[PDB]
Amino acid sequence: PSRTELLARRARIARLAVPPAYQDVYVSPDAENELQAFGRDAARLQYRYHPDFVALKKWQRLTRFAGALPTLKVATTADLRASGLPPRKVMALMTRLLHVARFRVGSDIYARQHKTYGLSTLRQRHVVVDGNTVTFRFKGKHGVSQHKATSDRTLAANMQKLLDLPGPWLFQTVDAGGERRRIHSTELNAYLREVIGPFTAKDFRTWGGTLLAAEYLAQQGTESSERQAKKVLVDCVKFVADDLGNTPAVTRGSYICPVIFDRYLDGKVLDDYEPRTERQEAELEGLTRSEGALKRMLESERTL
DNA sequence: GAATAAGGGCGC
DNA sequence: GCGCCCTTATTC
Ligand SMILES: [Mg+2]
Repeated sequence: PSRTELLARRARIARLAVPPAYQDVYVSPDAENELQAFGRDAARLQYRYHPDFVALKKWQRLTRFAGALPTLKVATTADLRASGLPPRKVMALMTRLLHVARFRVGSDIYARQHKTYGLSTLRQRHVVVDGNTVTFRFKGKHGVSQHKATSDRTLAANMQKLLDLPGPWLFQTVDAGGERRRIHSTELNAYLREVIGPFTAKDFRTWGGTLLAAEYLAQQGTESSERQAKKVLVDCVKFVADDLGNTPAVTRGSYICPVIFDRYLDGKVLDDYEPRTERQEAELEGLTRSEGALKRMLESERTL
């Protein structure tokens, strides 16, 4: 199903000032929800958001983002089930790539001037498929050599279909007359507004950077001395920095939630935050095993 | 909206 | 790798 289908009628509500001409307006029955209202204009979906999501700590924003990911999965799966390569299916594939591989979206005007690439400006020459392994190799932002890879069956099968279309561009849609065009950043960003707004494409990189860091630390394992632990944190930041195509300083400062490092320094990793009851597991549906554990780790900061 | 057809993701 | 069952398109 779609997101608005799932979320599904017209003092707080008054302060939102939802335009009266909007049709089939829905409103949150709750002061906390990041999406406070949604409806349709004469033509398209319009939204009003919680102001704290348009000042929160990283751990707060990410816990809430993890709450939106199961809905994202339902919406993107629905779009992926379509036949051929219609716009929403190609955008769902691109959204999966943002999620699982932590791409920047990019833009045409930026790419044209800088001769560097992001997801929406990738060329066919930037990717290869070997069975279920999709590998990307491209010049990313600031000229950094970027490498990314995925293992998902659906991505691999559909990447092959995209590569069957005439080049040079990778992300194109075909209308089932056969008319062909690119998916540009503006169109993808509108799709994201629908399926995750008020969260944005950047939230995939902060969530994904934090997740990769947490996985790395769990896999490396805890250290007996805090000094030795801090060395592991240095290695972790540099690994995630390479994945994200950023400096270690920017990665530590803006991408990895420090809560993950706090827990590591106290000898706790993702393994320690696995669900302990059947409902605790069920509430993590639509998250990967490691994503679920990350959500629970971030939730421990609220608990204290 | 319902009945119909058939492509195709993802649980198994 | 199979195949249930969710998807869009078509017709009423
Ligand atoms: Mg098949």
